[PDB]
Amino acid sequence: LHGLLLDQHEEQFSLRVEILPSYIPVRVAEKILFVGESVQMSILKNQEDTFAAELHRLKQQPLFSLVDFEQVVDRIRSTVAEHLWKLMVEESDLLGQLKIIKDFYLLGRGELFQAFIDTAQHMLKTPPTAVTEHDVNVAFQQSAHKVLLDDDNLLPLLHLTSGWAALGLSYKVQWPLHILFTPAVLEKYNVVFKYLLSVRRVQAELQHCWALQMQRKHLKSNQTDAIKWRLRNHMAFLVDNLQYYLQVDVLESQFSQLLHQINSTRDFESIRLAHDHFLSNLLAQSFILLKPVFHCLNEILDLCHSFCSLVSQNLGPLDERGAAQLSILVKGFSRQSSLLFKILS
Amino acid sequence: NLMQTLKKDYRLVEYLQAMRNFFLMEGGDTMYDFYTSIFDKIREKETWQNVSFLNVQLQEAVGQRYPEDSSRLSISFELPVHILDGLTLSYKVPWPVDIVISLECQKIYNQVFLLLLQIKWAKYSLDVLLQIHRMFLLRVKLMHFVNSLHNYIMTRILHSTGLEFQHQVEEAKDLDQLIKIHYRYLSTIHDRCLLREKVSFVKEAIMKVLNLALMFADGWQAGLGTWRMESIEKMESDFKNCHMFLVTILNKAVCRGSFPHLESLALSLMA
Amino acid sequence: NASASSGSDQGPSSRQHTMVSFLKPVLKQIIMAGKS
Amino acid sequence: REIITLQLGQCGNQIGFEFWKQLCAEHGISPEGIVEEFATDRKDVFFYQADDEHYIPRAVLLDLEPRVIHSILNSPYAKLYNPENIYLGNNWASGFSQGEKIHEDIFDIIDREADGSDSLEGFVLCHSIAGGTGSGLGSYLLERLNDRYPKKLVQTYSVFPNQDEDVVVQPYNSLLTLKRLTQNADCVVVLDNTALNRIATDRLHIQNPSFSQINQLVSTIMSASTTTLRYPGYMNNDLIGLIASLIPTPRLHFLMTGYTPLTTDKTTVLDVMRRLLQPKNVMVSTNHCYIAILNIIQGEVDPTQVHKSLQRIRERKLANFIPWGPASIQVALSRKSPYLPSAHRVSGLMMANHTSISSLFERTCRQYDKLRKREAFLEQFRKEDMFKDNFDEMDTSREIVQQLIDEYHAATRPDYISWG
Repeated sequence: LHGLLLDQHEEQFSLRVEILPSYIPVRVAEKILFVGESVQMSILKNQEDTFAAELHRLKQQPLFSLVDFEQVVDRIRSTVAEHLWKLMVEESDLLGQLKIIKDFYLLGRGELFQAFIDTAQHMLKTPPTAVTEHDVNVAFQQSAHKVLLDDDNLLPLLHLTSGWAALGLSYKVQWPLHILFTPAVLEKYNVVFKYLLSVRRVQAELQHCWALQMQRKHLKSNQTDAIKWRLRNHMAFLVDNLQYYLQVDVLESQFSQLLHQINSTRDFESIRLAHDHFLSNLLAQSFILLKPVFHCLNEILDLCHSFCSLVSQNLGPLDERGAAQLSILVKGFSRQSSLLFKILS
Repeated sequence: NLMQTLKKDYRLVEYLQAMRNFFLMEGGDTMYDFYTSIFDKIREKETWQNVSFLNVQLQEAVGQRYPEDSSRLSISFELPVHILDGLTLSYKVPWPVDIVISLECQKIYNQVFLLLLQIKWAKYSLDVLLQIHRMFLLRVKLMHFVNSLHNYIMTRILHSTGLEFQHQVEEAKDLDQLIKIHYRYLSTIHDRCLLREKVSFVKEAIMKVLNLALMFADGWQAGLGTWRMESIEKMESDFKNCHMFLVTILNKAVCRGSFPHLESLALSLMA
Repeated sequence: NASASSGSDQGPSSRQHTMVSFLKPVLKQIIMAGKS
Repeated sequence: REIITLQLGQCGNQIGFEFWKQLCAEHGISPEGIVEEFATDRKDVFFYQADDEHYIPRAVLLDLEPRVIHSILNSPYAKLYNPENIYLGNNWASGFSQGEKIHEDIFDIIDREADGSDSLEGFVLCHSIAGGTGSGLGSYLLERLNDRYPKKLVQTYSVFPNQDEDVVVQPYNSLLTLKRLTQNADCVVVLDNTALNRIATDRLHIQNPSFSQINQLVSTIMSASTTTLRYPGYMNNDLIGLIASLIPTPRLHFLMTGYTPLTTDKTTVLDVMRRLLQPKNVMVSTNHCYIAILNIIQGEVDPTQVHKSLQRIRERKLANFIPWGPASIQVALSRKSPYLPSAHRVSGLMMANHTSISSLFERTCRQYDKLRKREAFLEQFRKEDMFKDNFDEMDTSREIVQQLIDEYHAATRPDYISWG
């Protein structure tokens, strides 16, 4: 009712099964604990003395009846069991905060995580976190400032533990506010974010590497088949593009079912199952769950990056022994695209 | 009770905004009127430390309704250039507001005030200023540098910082936090101005290239040709190489140090 | 601190001096009303 | 980064006018540019933000020998489009020459909008092929922007004129514009007057006022082609990222159009995407094959059925293509807007790279070749002749566009890894 931790000295915290009286069943004890946990995080205060009143009568009667104890516990459950969900869904804006998570965490926003890379490309070198660490968060908030999107936004913080290899984000969701989001869960969340940023960055590189249309063939015939990279850029583009489509269907479907389950059901413990099944499916279905498929895909990405590196430096169409590098890249890409038929298997 | 008493009865927002404007932080036009008189070379004693004269100039330049509690009377301290330190200005604050305006912090305010009047002195001295044409060129190679330093210190650091301090003390609601925020604001102006931490590494470069300006204007007067100055090449080389040292010192900040504050001015346009 | 209407520097301490339990959360509030 | 639309020529200005009006209605904008009281969208890219919620688009409207731009001015939306960026023949050479003298001031107008913008991605031209004043000037301006902005991109919503073949110099004009476009324009989205007119006869009885009504069709295409950018999504959050799929080789950058509910005035995704592939819904008039296909759908789309729909389309095989490119068709999804009617709740569009458009190019080259042998319309007006005594860029254009035709057919061949 009041939520006091350690009402007594011994003999958050959880059940101490060995000392539970036999006649009180384990199931009602589990019912007690969630009620206790709720108050730390209500209209319980409003009808507080009333519930204390029935508990006082249960004190008053001479002999103990489990049937009556259950009724009081259940009455407090109908007003705490679902009334923690009451405080989360309406007073804590659970549904609203999940939107903020996907928008600013799972690359659910276009502006903030595209203009950010555009105005933060320079952090490509290996950093010791001396300067780049500050500069990246500066770039993030500057990116947000371009078009509105300026309300709260204090909490999101980027951190550097290969300039783009480590950009781990941390959001400050407090334990008294939300027990749903946990350290491991935000960590699992973080693994997903780093992965999805990888694919977004490479496909930004390929759209920029589509510069033959922009300038080289643009007013200038130059040489075709004498000086061309075989336009492999576009098969390479297809592989990463379709992987992104893979991410789009998985994320949108899982998020739709998660927020429709949340709207339907009414017990926070079940809501927690819903969410831990959300993230659990996101991992395996996006393949971030460590696998040979993921290792081959990351090798594709590294071979995808090296091709961007080759075409970047050339400037005017010329083969400064570029054919050797291109031969290695084309052969490796064909070899590894063949490994991508393990999925077809 | 504290904040209202110190804002309606013994006005704290006004005492502090005074401490900023038309006083140590911001010169305004009052401090221009005050400063030009003390710069003037006519009827000037060697160090011009006559306290009655200084105080009289301050009361002439009070230029406000409350023309009180400002002395400019503290004994001047007894120098590659003239480089006259001293001139200390102490402002008398009553008891109900003293708690947040400490006699200790007064020193910090005075320290930045001294730098502000050195930089106004340097720019004004090269203003009071104006082979015979080559001197006219060296004037220009010098004014750009000093004016750019003045631009950074006067606006980028002190004005911008003072604006969030003015705004945030409105939100602040505690006698202790109002002290803490004020101490943060002073510890950040005093650091962003190159006046703590490494001194021989940074500060003396600006001081010596200021001293060269001070000699350059002290060894010249308006309206003749026969200066008979053969040191013009020595001063050219001196300013050039000390400038090289200055810009390289600022560029060393890339590896370590306060990059936001330094890499803003390290783009001094070089040549 | 300089305005030591409450010399808490010489008042509460962990070892040299002592502080009553029940009142621990409300210290600085008591001092602030005091400094007035 | 924000997009600036270089609408030029009478026809181009008409279609840009209607497009910006359509996005006014679609977005929360009133005819005075004011944020609508009744009003979740990325209005950054297309609409500049004033302080008092004047959402003024980054439209650069170019007039030459103005007649319809006065009508554009005396409109309710004149306050909506006020960057104050208007600066005052039927021959391509005449338009090019008239553009050359004023090129600096119109380019300063380009500069200013680039400057007001935080940053700049693309120049979207509501160009008119063989548009008298529109052509020539658009080709010259296309030649300029790219030199001045080598990193930046130019898209062209070219309304290729086919009217069953009045202007007698159409093939010459279109030939020169296609040389400049094939070599100097980055992306091109091709539209056809006969295709849209035939659709007009199909959906409605309108025959005589073809131009006025067909404007609406063009506007719907132009808006839906950008809706994925104008509204947030998980993928294709930038024009450039979208364009990369659609154009697999630089030369072959002309894009075919389509729409499921041509009569847009519930239908599952399986139904809607296939209608695009239907020749009727297509809006354009030896083996032949697509190079790559893309579809954007806006409405109440179930998510789990879209991948199954792609599989189902693979089974029906309604779209036949065996190009050199490996690009497979893809189902992309966008946000249908509120405040406007939701009739045909689900509605989709296709952008594709198809070899058939080589035929339409070859038709105007055929007309040009016949006209060239006759020399019946050399024009030979002193403007034409002093501008072009040699008459040889028409031959240069002929060889360049012939390279384009051969490149299309080589893309049809199995061995585009070699010569195009």
